[PDB]
Amino acid sequence: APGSVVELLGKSYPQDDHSNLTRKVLTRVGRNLHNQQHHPLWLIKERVKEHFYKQYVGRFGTPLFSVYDNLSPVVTTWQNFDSLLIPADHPSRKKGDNYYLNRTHMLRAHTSAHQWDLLHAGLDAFLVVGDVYRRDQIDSQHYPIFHQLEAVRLFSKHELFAGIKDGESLQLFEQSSRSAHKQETHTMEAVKLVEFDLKQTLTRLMAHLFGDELEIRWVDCYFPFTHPSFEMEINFHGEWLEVLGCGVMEQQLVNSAGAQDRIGWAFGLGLERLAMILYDIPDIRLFWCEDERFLKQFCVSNINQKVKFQPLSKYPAVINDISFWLPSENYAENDFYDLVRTIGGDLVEKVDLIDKFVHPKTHKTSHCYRITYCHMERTLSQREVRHIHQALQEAAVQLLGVEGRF
Ligand SMILES: N[C@@H](Cc1ccccc1)C(=O)O
Repeated sequence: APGSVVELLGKSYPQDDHSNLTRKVLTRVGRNLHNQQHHPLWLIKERVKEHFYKQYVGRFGTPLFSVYDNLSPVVTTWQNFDSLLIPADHPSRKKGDNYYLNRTHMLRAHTSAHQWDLLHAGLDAFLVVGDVYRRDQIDSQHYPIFHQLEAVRLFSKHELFAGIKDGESLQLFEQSSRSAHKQETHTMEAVKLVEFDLKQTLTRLMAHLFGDELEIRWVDCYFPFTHPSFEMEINFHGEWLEVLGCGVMEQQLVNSAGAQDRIGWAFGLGLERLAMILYDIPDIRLFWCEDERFLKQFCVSNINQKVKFQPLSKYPAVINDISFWLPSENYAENDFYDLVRTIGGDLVEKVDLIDKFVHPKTHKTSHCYRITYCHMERTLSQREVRHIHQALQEAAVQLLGVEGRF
């Protein structure tokens, strides 16, 4: 029966109460833009690889980062969440925000879903590069599929302290208390040196990519799988924008994988955000077009070329509002955004939820959304926008159970 199973790459996934993949999102699996020669996301991947191969120093010799850029994005919820100490009630698990094949399997929402497995295989240094998947809003800075680069680097005790003359007393581990600055089983000596290595390598990487005009800052933050943790923000177009999260790996995670004689750092870089800043790319949909006007601008002889995408003129937009009554107590905005992606695809530039109200006589909730139809590569005709918008109205009633207003 329709809707009972999803098949992907030869495997079958029975559908249940968690299942929420759209056909549209599934058609993106395997595209692997980060492996497409000359693609801007591939360019960033290659430049990061070169950084660690040529410009990262280790006191015992540079670790050698093995690179995994072709792992299937289908993961278990154990890989994506439990292995990273993400609590069962954590909002990052909500059905509204993740593409679940079912209660047990999902499309990975982050490349951190592979940390535990690669640590458990015994690696001390690795990169993971891949497409990741999240349910989210529609605008020029958000897409249901994007790409991350994960890095993990572990140190042994004498490796971390190798530059210290009287360092035989120094330890990685102790039994004390957790503070804002360190985990309960880490010494402050070890945390300071791991943090220094992590921030130094990331600063050097960004300085190479952007030059020394770059304005960056570190923001103290929280993740369940690192502590202390930071985000790096870059000041771009007058605002501070996060480009990566990182930190000192939680020792329970590292110990659980079998590396109890190691302390580590890890980071996760958003490739599209970096590429949009670095290359003057104004809209995330451009990564997904095959327009030779776009792809030819990144075919460079040296991966370190300072290319500046020259954008096309903006084409005219058609703006249409759409309003409906929500079903009785079963609806997420992201269900509508998924349907917009399904029907309108890359014709849709942005969707804003403008108005919401409750009607007293019926107790129903009305939403009104504003849809900006504007294509990156061509002028949309009024007629074709009308036909797409009509299809959207009809699909919302049929599939989401809404009752149309206008
Ligand atoms: N996985 C985190 C980023 C991260 C990776 C590794 C360590 C810390 C943070 C994210 O997707 O936002």
